[PDB]
Amino acid sequence: GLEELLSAPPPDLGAQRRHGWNPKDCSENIEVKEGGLYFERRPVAQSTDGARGKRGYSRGLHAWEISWPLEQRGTHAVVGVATALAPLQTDHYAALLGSNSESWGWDIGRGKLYHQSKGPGAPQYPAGTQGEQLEVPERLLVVLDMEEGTLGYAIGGTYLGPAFRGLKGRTLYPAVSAVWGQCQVRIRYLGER
Amino acid sequence: RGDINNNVE
Repeated sequence: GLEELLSAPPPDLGAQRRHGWNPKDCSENIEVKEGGLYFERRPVAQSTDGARGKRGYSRGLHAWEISWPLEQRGTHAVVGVATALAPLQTDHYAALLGSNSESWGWDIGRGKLYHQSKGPGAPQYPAGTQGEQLEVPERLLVVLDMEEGTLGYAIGGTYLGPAFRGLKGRTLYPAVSAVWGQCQVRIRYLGER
Repeated sequence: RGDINNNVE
């Protein structure tokens, strides 16, 4: 149902606010704007800072668009999901999303996948690519299939395959982790099938 | 006094 989901009328701003960033579930260094549509990270030194969406998904196929300007990524820009227990702030620059049992992320600068990972040993996504041969553009789609229990991504039309599996049974929230002063990251929920 | 990652210095 992904083709259909992506072809349907885009959710209006009220829907986007309902599924957008949660001012009550983000780093103390993040400011959520326009009722959830985007956030801005304050320029705190030696800090990685995350946000969760307001809604957690345990069933169905969900998709949302992340907008993350290329000049506002810095050393560690990670896009993915989290349980409600994943830490959203740490006092150093790192791939915080995906550093534990509670979170799954794609490093949109390096191409690596993180789950229970400190970085070393992380695989590349899409399969068989090298990070330095790709550039993740400003807009990417995040595709969470909680019927199959997969997370994957789509770019400029197009689904890149499952990145993570084994997610069925959990309740998972849109998430990112960021290190860049003043970065502005939009989440646009596209809906559920 | 000036950090990487566009953070305070």
